[PDB]
Amino acid sequence: YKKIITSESVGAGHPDKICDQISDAILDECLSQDQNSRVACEVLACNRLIVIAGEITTHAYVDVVKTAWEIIKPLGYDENDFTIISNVNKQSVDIAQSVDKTNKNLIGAGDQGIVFGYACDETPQYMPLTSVLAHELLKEIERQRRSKEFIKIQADMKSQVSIDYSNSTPLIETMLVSIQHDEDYDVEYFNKKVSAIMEQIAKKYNLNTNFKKIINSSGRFVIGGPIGDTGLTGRKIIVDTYGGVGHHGGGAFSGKDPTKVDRSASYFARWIAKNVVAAKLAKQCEIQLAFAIGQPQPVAMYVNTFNTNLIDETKIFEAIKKSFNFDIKTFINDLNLWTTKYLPVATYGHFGRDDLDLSWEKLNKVEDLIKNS
Amino acid sequence: KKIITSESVGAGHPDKICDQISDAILDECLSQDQNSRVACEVLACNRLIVIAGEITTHAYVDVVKTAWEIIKPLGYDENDFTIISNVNKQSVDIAQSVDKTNKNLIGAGDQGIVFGYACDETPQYMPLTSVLAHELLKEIERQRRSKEFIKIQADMKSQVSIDYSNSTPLIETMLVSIQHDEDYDVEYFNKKVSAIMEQIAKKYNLNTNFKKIINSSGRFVIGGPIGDTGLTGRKIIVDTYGGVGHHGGGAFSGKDPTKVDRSASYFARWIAKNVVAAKLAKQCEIQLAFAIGQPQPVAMYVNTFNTNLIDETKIFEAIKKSFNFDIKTFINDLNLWTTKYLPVATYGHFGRDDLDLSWEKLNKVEDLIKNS
Amino acid sequence: KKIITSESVGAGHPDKICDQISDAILDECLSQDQNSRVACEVLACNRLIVIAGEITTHAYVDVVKTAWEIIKPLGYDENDFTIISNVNKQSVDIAQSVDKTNKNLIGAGDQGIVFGYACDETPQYMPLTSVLAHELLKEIERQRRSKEFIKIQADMKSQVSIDYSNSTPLIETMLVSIQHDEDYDVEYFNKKVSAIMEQIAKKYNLNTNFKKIINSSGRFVIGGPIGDTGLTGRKIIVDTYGGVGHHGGGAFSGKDPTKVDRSASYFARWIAKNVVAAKLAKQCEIQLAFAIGQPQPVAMYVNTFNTNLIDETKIFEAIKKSFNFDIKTFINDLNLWTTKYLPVATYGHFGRDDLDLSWEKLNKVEDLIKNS
Amino acid sequence: KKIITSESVGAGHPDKICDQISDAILDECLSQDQNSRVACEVLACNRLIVIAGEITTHAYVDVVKTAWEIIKPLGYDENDFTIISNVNKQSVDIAQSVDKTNKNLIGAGDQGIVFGYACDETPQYMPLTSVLAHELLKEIERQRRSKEFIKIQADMKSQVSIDYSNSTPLIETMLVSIQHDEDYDVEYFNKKVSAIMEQIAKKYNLNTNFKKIINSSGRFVIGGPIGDTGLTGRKIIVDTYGGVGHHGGGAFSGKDPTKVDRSASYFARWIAKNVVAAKLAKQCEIQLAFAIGQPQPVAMYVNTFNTNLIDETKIFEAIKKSFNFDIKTFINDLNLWTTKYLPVATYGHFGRDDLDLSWEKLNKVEDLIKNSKH
Ligand SMILES: C[S@@+](CC[C@H](N)C(=O)[O-])C[C@H]1O[C@@H](n2cnc3c(N)ncnc32)[C@H](O)[C@@H]1O
Ligand SMILES: C[S@@+](CC[C@H](N)C(=O)[O-])C[C@H]1O[C@@H](n2cnc3c(N)ncnc32)[C@H](O)[C@@H]1O
Ligand SMILES: C[S@@+](CC[C@H](N)C(=O)[O-])C[C@H]1O[C@@H](n2cnc3c(N)ncnc32)[C@H](O)[C@@H]1O
Ligand SMILES: C[S@@+](CC[C@H](N)C(=O)[O-])C[C@H]1O[C@@H](n2cnc3c(N)ncnc32)[C@H](O)[C@@H]1O
Ligand SMILES: C[S@@+](CC[C@H](N)C(=O)[O-])C[C@H]1O[C@@H](n2cnc3c(N)ncnc32)[C@H](O)[C@@H]1O
Ligand SMILES: C[S@@+](CC[C@H](N)C(=O)[O-])C[C@H]1O[C@@H](n2cnc3c(N)ncnc32)[C@H](O)[C@@H]1O
Ligand SMILES: C[S@@+](CC[C@H](N)C(=O)[O-])C[C@H]1O[C@@H](n2cnc3c(N)ncnc32)[C@H](O)[C@@H]1O
Ligand SMILES: C[S@@+](CC[C@H](N)C(=O)[O-])C[C@H]1O[C@@H](n2cnc3c(N)ncnc32)[C@H](O)[C@@H]1O
Ligand SMILES: [K+]
Ligand SMILES: [K+]
Ligand SMILES: [K+]
Ligand SMILES: [Mg+2]
Ligand SMILES: [Mg+2]
Ligand SMILES: [Mg+2]
Ligand SMILES: [Mg+2]
Ligand SMILES: [Mg+2]
Ligand SMILES: [Mg+2]
Ligand SMILES: [Mg+2]
Ligand SMILES: [Mg+2]
Repeated sequence: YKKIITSESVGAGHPDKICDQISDAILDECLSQDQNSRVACEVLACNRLIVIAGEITTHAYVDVVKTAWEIIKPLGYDENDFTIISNVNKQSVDIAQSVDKTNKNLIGAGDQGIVFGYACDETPQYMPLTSVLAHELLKEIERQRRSKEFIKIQADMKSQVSIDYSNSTPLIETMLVSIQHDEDYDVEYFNKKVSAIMEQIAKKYNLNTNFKKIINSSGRFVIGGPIGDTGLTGRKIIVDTYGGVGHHGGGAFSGKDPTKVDRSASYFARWIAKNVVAAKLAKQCEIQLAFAIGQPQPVAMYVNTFNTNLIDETKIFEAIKKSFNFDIKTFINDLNLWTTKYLPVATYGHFGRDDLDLSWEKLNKVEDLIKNS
Repeated sequence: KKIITSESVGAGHPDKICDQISDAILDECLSQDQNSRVACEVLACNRLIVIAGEITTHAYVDVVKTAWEIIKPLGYDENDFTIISNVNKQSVDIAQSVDKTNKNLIGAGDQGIVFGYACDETPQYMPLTSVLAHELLKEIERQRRSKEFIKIQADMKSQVSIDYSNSTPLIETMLVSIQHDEDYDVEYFNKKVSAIMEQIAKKYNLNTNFKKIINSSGRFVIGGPIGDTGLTGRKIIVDTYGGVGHHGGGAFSGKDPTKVDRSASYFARWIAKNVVAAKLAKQCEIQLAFAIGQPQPVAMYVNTFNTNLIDETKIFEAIKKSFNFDIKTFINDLNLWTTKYLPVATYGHFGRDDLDLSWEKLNKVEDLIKNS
Repeated sequence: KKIITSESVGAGHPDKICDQISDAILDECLSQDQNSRVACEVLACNRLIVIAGEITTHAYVDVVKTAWEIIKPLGYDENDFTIISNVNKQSVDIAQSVDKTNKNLIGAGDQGIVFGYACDETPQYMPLTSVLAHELLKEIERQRRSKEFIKIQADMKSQVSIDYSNSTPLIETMLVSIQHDEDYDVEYFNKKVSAIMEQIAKKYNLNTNFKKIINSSGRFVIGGPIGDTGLTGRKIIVDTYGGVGHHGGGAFSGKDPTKVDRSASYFARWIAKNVVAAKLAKQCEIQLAFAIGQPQPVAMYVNTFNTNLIDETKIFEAIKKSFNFDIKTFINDLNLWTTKYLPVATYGHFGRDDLDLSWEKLNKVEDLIKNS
Repeated sequence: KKIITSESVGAGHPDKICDQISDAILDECLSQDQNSRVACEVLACNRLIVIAGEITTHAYVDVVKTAWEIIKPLGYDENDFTIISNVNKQSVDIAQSVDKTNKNLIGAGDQGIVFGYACDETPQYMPLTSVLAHELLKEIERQRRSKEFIKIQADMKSQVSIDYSNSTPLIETMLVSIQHDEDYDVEYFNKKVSAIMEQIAKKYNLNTNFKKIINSSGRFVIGGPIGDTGLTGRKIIVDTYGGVGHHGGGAFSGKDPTKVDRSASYFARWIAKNVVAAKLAKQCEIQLAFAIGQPQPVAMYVNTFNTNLIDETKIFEAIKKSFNFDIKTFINDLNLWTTKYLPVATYGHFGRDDLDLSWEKLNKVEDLIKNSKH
């Protein structure tokens, strides 16, 4: 009765991720010029067409076409490949009055919804091992593509990693990869390259190297990008988060300014959860926050430590409440979300990014949590 | 307090419009051609509806007429939206992998992970938070169309928080935001919603003393895609188990059954639901993983959350002997080529006692019982 | 030498595709609703076809299906173009002006100036340069469809220069550019075109020693909207009199008859053509001007170029007594609500001995003669 | 009674907006890259502006910012239109034909026929009907921007009918339709337009008793692309000679000078205008035809309408000795790579005494005179 858990990732060239990138590149340009921007940018990319839509109210001007090209050119496309449509509508004044309170010391929630923060002790990143390996696999392939160490491949790619959790020590069951390749590729070269990368990633995490490898199970993958499959913003929300190990309330991240609690509260919840595990109050922690549009604080909260709590759950809940300010305006500012760049997190997950220096990944609340328990 | 919260969205919500259109298109295709390959994605923003995705079909679907079928009942007309149709054709590199030469097997439409889930909390075998969230909006929409509830528009959301600290659940909070006319009467509006909140609570034998949050924005006249952009597959948690179950990431609407994101999810719900109805567990969650072109799942995990009535090993073993995991086989077993998907593009795909879905049938309890 | 030149373009030319689609749309509207107001403009550029304009109608036209009717014969398929449909309704401020309270009169759809023209040079009563330019491309397209001329595509142009120094006209130059396949045979292609050039010259009893310019680019494989953008109403001189006659500016395709740019131009051609057929002149040009909402022309000018057989005053006077200048009346006299316009969206709107156009009928010669 | 009529349209007219955007785009391209190949077509309908066409250039033009430059002065804002950009690349099969191996010649960008025209009726050497039609709308637009004429919008048309029965012309009718605000004052509106009609007539020493048609629709509040779709190159007669001259069909806006539809038309106007200013004819019309990839006209015809003051043979002969008909040469002679085209996308491309256009210069009169003597 093996216990096999599986998570996936997608590359920079994947059509859903292109949209996520463009949406966050646009957000970045807005916030860079106007830190009171309201931005809710959604992008569609389908065979020859990229539609840039959403609601924005901003003093900035963003050259939407130039921005799309910044993301698309490194993947291998040129200025004649896509028709670009710009349908940028302003934020609804009925929404704005509710978020931007008369009392300028409070920001009301950008929308209702539910978010989940999650953390665990399985990796240095405090993330499920399946997610971390899935992302690392694709990062390493993309890096080798750009360095030209791995040739005759294109940017569109997916990974799936199954891990065996039956014992105290995890075993990799299966590593799967689909990468878009050139017509004139060499399968032997391609297969040896991927395998070497699969083993290197396993060795780097001190794992077994005897796992089953599924390399390009379709048998052929030359048609790819938005030509092969349509892309949309926010259609990789589980890849963006915790790889199906954690729960998810439904909200997407990319293209959203921090007033959209779907994004800021999720980073806040990860911040809490991650620090809770780093403080060794639990092996795993999941935090659920719910919001109501226009209300400055969460409407409901739940902490779940999965029965891995080292101290009484009551004292964990109580430490969290005394160590964190749950006012939306306050946690936005505490996490420096108005000045953070989001493009780097539009690829390879928003969480456990030891390659980045994200505000919500900092273990700068362990002392307060410890002390308050 | 242990407070768990789920949400729902109405027929007029912009994400749900796109989901409706995507599934209305699928329906037309499959109705004409049951070997259609369909992966329709829709965007709706301000004055624009883009209909895109990959389709290979012998059918012809009048994409504009279809968009209107969905949009007219919400109150829009033929001059409100520019319609763009960008239908691409399924990639031949994908098709060769899915359609094996001998039609004996179908390979998986894509890699990924799906989750089925079921529990004993409701007659629908669904989390109470989800069920209440959906029922709330169904009842508002029904009253809107009957004209019992006036001066409201179709765009709406709900959020239901339930207290699970005790053996008997309590409703903590019911929240509703509904789009209203400029000349609405707030008193009328607030009394109407409250009555509906209590009726939904009474119908599930629940407490009636819960906090009510009604239009916390204070104004909600601009709505629809004018207020907020919509896209297909951006309501995947509302579509499924309201954040109580896990999710592997795949959306449902606009996809033919070769896309295992949809078919395997319905299959997993079918399994999980029958497991709970057979009383082998109070809750069950099944995770299946796929590889593109492979006819069976690549991995499987059953989790009963320590609510198993018999040995977990025997539950896993009963599932394996009671269900055929071949993709082509479970598609046919669930009648997915002939099922209509538009009715599930609103108000969740699971626990629909208002519908007659193949994957909601408790027709596998006997086989599961017998095989343990 | 007096060398006069006119051009034509083929069914596959991008401007003409738009003209075809615009008139195919009009046709569908009028076929269902003869009180349709239609002003359909179309753009076709590399992978995109935008269908726009103002329409008020009880009809429904499947704009995508219609675009395909026009594009399929040229060799395109259902995946070649993104279709955008942006059909806006007719302005109510315009409508009140055109549709008078008094239902006996229709006001002019817009201001502007139109020109009718006719001459005695051809059986069609059209300039010889125009007729030859159009015949050339018709014959190439017919041979393409019959498969007598292979390895060519539908996009093509012609230009015909004629020498008018003497009493008998001489062809100076015939020019043709046709889009060809990559693997075409130039020798075959050149012999084919030449034979067609000579056949067209022989059919009009003309010299056969003219210079031939065949595909002066040297290569013409990229064509259609991929090579060059197309728009409705960008072929107005090819549509009319090949630069021999004047033009006031208004385009024809996509317009219902309330748009005087179209109906008054056909009416002016009708007058002019009958004047020449009555032998009151060898050439005749009629200029009518309109004001929006006014049921009759605001100004009028007849020019017979000093080829008048009787006094000009008596020619003007015969015209006035032989024709009703009320807009509603000449629309009905010419049967414009029930005429099909797609056939005239290619190969000119005038002198179409291949068609049976109301405005080409010599049914006013007796009245003109009698009234002088 | 011999009544000739011409029309004009305003800055806010939907066809003209597209023409403006097309030429504003061209301008940006040429400003950055003088070897640009540009063929930009624009559609504007209801809430949508599509920017399409084929461009090969080292430039980058922010198409959205450019559309706004044109649309903001008319009264629109950044939320009014969905903008689509479908810029395609010039066809390499066309480019090889235009950009000859011999870098000293440019082949014609396309086949076609152009017409230059000039006459002695006005200081601009243009038909009186055209001049009056354009002046009327310029003066309305100027007053709109100065705020002398209020509660009007930029979309507008004019039509001027003139009586040519006698030696001295008479204005028959002046017509104007202007888009107005809902709360306008008709009396104010009618007095304003009339004053402008009379001022324009007096300025050309014409009669002032003509019939005035002012907003014959009775209502014109819905306007712009909302009221009526716009496309590039659907005002080719307003752009040229108001239906007095002939036209071969090609449009001007959005085209670089390799498109002979534009450059050869300016060249033909240049010739014709100088021919009339040299007093060799009262009216002159020049017809040039081209073949794609050929560096010179394929055919040429001068028509003086029997108004030639000297023998026609000597006129034809002077033209040939005074003008170089090589395409590359006349492009350079007219400075077409460095000319701005946005100013001519409104109020006609010809007889613009308000501008300094290369093709309006009477700098070939001396050579024509000199070459037409025995
Ligand atoms: C361009 S911005 C503001 C520009 C000006 N710089 C200012 O200070 O206000 C005004 C509106 O444009 C809309 N908009 C449309 N396209 C846009 C783009 N690419 N970048 C920014 N705003 C855009 C937004 O809705 C925004 O409220
Ligand atoms: C397989 S497609 C999914 C559905 C597709 N929309 C259709 O028409 O069936 C999803 C992903 O597969 C990857 N992909 C595309 N073609 C593939 C192929 N032939 N083999 C393996 N992977 C592929 C791309 O990254 C793409 O995002
Ligand atoms: C729609 S079918 C029509 C022909 C039909 N197979 C017959 O012969 O009876 C042709 C192809 O066009 C594409 N298509 C484009 N737009 C479509 C639409 N609106 N409805 C259906 N298919 C469309 C699909 O990719 C499909 O494979
Ligand atoms: C709040 S919006 C999302 C963000 C939005 N794109 C923006 O610019 O802020 C999401 C939903 O809220 C609901 N909604 C829109 N306007 C609202 C308002 N003024 N008050 C309450 N709910 C509203 C609609 O169902 C809509 O899909
Ligand atoms: C579409 S028709 C009536 C269609 C009919 N009720 C049906 O069931 O399909 C009525 C109005 O809608 C607008 N319209 C928008 N798109 C249209 C299309 N493709 N064909 C016809 N009318 C369209 C027109 O302006 C017209 O005045
Ligand atoms: C030459 S194009 C217009 C110029 C174009 N927009 C540019 O970027 O130069 C006009 C027409 O030429 C014809 N055409 C296209 N390519 C051609 C070629 N290589 N040789 C001759 N004719 C051609 C087609 O009929 C097309 O509509
Ligand atoms: C942007 S340009 C050249 C930019 C490049 N940095 C260079 O200097 O060569 C390359 C091509 O992009 C296409 N393009 C698409 N949109 C464009 C725009 N707004 N401006 C210029 N070119 C555009 C044109 O076909 C042009 O030839
Ligand atoms: C009236 S439209 C002609 C065709 C129009 N698409 C239709 O549906 O009938 C042409 C032009 O007239 C002007 N126009 C628009 N609305 C008008 C109105 N109500 N009365 C007079 N002129 C108008 C605008 O300049 C517009 O560019
Ligand atoms: K997709
Ligand atoms: K063109
Ligand atoms: K129009
Ligand atoms: Mg949300
Ligand atoms: Mg996707
Ligand atoms: Mg959404
Ligand atoms: Mg998926
Ligand atoms: Mg064209
Ligand atoms: Mg007109
Ligand atoms: Mg127009
Ligand atoms: Mg031309």
